[PDB]
Amino acid sequence: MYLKRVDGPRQVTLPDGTVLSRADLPPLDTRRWVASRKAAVVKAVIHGLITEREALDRYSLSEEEFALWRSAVAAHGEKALKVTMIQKYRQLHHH
Repeated sequence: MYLKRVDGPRQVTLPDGTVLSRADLPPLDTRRWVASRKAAVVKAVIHGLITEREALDRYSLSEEEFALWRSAVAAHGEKALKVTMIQKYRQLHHH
C-alpha cells in the first residue's frame, strides 16, 4: 500500500476491559462528538487499531482537534502521574 495503510489488529483491548473493534468506531456522519465517542477514536489510534491520519481523514478532523481528544481522554488524568500514567505520556505525543 502507499500512504493508506491502516495496519494493526481488527480489534484491540482497552485498559477498561472493553473491546474496541474496527466496527466499534463511531459513525462518520456523527458530529455531536461526546466524550465516549472521542475516547473510542483516540483509544483506537493509541492501541494501534487505526492510525491518527485515518481518524482525521474519516471523521474530518484536524490534528489540533485530535490533540484535544487525547488530552481530554487519555492524558486528562494528570491529577497524579500513576506509574502506568508515564506509559501514557510515552506513547501519547505532545500533551
